[PDB]
Amino acid sequence: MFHTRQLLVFAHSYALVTLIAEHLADGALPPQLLFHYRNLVAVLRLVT
Amino acid sequence: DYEETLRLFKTTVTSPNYPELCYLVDVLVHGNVDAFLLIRTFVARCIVNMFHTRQLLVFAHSYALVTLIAEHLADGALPPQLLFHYRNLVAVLRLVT
Repeated sequence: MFHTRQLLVFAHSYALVTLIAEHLADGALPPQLLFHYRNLVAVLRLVT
Repeated sequence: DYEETLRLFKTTVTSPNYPELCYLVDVLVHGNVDAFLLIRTFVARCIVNMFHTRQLLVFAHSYALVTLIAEHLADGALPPQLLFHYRNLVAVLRLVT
């Protein structure tokens, strides 16, 4: 989806974003795609 | 100017996906020079793979490993940019002292 439509998906839900940031970091995704979700979690931490 | 290296360092140490065996190698070497020298190729492959697949440089959590990488792993055997990041860590240490 990122390659084709230039948008990251599963961003509509907290649970999927957190799970992707945690469990999908060992590889799989290119590092930038992971870093976007990681930055979203970081934004939540900053607001906290 | 060392801001780039410090930003990479902060990214690494804050990252929750820091690989575990970095702790294992660190606790196994004790910072013993001969022990590290035995495991050169392993740690070099680790740092290169972890940098390419993840935006972080490993073994940054340990002073002994950082200094050993900066000193011994400089004679080729590693892409220059990562070696310079470790050099900049050591140079920051010298500047603050």
